Amino acid sequence: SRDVYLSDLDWLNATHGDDTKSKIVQKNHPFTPGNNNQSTKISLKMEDGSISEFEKGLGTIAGSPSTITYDISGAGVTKFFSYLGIDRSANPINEQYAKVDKIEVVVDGKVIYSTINQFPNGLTYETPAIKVDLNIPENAKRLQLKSYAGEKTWGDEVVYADAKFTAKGDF
Ligand SMILES: CC(=O)N[C@H]1[C@@H](O[C@H]2[C@@H](O)[C@@H](CO)O[C@@H](O)[C@@H]2O[C@@H]2O[C@@H](C)[C@@H](O)[C@@H](O)[C@@H]2O)O[C@H](CO)[C@H](O)[C@@H]1O
Ligand SMILES: [Ca+2]
Repeated sequence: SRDVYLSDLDWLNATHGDDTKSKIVQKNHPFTPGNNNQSTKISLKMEDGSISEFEKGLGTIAGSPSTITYDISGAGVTKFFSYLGIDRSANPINEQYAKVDKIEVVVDGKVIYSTINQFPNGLTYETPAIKVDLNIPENAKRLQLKSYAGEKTWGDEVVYADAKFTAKGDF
């Protein structure tokens, strides 16, 4: 097997909760600064509270939900890894900002991982990153990363940091 960053693959579709649809989901930047063509790296508050920067990942704005879909048919994907969280670049100006109800990993229509199980009240700017290290079912065809904004999308700068598949085959 080998590891491949999701950001080094093309998605089938990528939808976000930002009002400006000309902005696009980002590879290897958080959503807002990346659409601004800044060099700002993805960064998250880690389990111990420290901030880590990442070279690789995906940057989106949560939506109802916002969905990134990959066609992983015949690829032999056996594992998915990512940190999940709200990028540090987000601005927690008040309690309505940077509040994400849940993030799911869905494979062929089945939720195989959800933050709701450990974080029933969702993610906030100061929730520590969540380490997702996940077996992927044999013969799977579609994988979707879904981030749910809840009441508003403000500040919902969701990053899939270090997001990568492990795969026995080719995409
Ligand atoms: C300053 C800040 O953190 N902005 C993020 C936030 O943006 C939206 C809110 O601030 C909202 C409050 O009513 O106003 C919206 O105008 C604003 O949208 C942002 O700014 C406008 C001018 C456009 O450029 C929009 O594309 C842009 O999103 O929440 C969004 C997600 O909805 C982003 O995280 C912003 O970084
Ligand atoms: Ca929200």
